[PDB]
Amino acid sequence: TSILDIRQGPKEPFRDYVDRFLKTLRAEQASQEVKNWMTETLLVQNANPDCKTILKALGPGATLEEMMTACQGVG
Amino acid sequence: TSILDIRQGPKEPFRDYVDRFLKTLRAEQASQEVKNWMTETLLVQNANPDCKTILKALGPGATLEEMMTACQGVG
Repeated sequence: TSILDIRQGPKEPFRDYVDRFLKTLRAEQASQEVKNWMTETLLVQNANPDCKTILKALGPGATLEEMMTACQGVG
Repeated sequence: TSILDIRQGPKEPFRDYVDRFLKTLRAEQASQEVKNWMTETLLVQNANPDCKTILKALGPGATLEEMMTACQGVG
């Protein structure tokens, strides 16, 4: 019930993690601008090590769709 | 009025930035566990370039007091 608790499994597809992250985010008490910032930063911090390293290599400013494209088939 | 808007000035002492960050955080609508996570991650992201680089070199898990010690006299 906290967005801080949604972490990607070591063999979970990135998009099934994003599904659980966005459903939990909808329930989180925070401003819409803080939710949009979590979607960029917390989604990367809570990714599994293989996706995390790919996402750090895109850097900030990657959109959510760009992040998902970069992680297809990883794990 | 958003915590995302509190950024360190290029010549502002780190502790005067932390003062403005903690006063704004008190007013932010979010859970206490999300406030404690902002104090570790968002405080580093919104630091000025010279403090930011010192704080990244401490890594995660540095406490707020450790972060402040590492930034004394910078700028």
